[PDB]
Amino acid sequence: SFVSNGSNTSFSAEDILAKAQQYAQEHELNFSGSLSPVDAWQLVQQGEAVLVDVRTNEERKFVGYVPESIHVAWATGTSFNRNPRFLKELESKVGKDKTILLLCRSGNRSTQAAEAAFNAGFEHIYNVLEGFEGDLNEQQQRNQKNGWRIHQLPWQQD
Amino acid sequence: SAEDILAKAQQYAQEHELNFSGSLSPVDAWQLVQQGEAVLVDVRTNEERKFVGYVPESIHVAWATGTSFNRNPRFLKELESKVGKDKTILLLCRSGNRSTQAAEAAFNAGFEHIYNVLEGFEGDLNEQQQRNQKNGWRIHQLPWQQD
Repeated sequence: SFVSNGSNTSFSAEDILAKAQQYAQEHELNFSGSLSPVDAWQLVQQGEAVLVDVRTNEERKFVGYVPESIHVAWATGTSFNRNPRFLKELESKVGKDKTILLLCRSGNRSTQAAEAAFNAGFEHIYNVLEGFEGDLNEQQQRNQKNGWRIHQLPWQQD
Repeated sequence: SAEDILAKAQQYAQEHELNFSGSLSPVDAWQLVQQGEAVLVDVRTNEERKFVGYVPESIHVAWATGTSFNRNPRFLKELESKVGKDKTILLLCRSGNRSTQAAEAAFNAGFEHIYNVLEGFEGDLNEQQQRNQKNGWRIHQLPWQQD
C-alpha cells in the first residue's frame, strides 16, 4: 500500500481539457467545453474521456461508428424522434461524474445533448466539434468539408 | 449507344451465368439513366437513402426493410406497379448483394429486362471495414445527394 502512490501515466489530458474549457468560456457555452475530432480521439484512446455517440441507431448501422464508443441516442429513427430517456441512459451507462465527449453527425445534435446534460447535473460534458460526418457541401454531400471521417480517425461499419 | 451498353451488359450475364438480363458498371448505368433509356431502381432501405444518400430520380423499391433487412413481401408488386415488367430496369443496392437477389427474383417473376448495377452505391468493405474506399457509385463521383 505505502510504496505505491496509485496509477502512473505517460499521458497528460489537462492541456487538451484546459483548451476545451477555454473554448466554452470564450464562446459562452452552457457546458464544459468543445474540442476537435483529433483532440477528442487523443483523449479517448488513452482512456481519459468517454466517447458517447448520440446519433441514431440507423446512422451507426449504415454510416459507421467509432469502436468502443457508448451509444446513447439523442433522437431515434429517420424522423429524429427525441429520446426522452436520453438523460436516464446517459446516467446509467456512464454517469454524471465522468468526462464525457458527445459525438453526433455534425455539431448540432451533440450541442443540444450537451446543453441538456449539463443542465441535468452532468459535471464534465464536452461537444466534439464537426461531428462524425461534418457539414453538408453545396453538392449536398457530407464528409467533404470537415468531421471525424475526413480527418481519417478510426471508424468502421458493416 | 444505349443499345451497345445493354448488349455488353447482356454479354456479361452470359459469361457469368447470371439468372437475369445483365450487369453493368456504375458509369455505364448512369449513362443510360441520364438519357432516359433505363429506370434506376434503388432497392436499399429508406434508412440508407436518408443517412447514406441516394441517386436523384431513382425509384425506391426496397428489397428488404429496416436495420434488420426484413424481407419485403411486396417487392415484386411494388416493382410492377411503380415501374412495370416491360421496362429496362437497373437495380442498385449498397454493394450488389441485395440487388443480385432482387434481380433474380424479378427475372423469375416475369420482368423482361432486369439488370444489376455492379459495385452498388457504396461498394465493398475494405480491410478497415470501411465502404466507399474501393469501388461503388460514390467513389466513381457519379451524381448523388443526401440530407
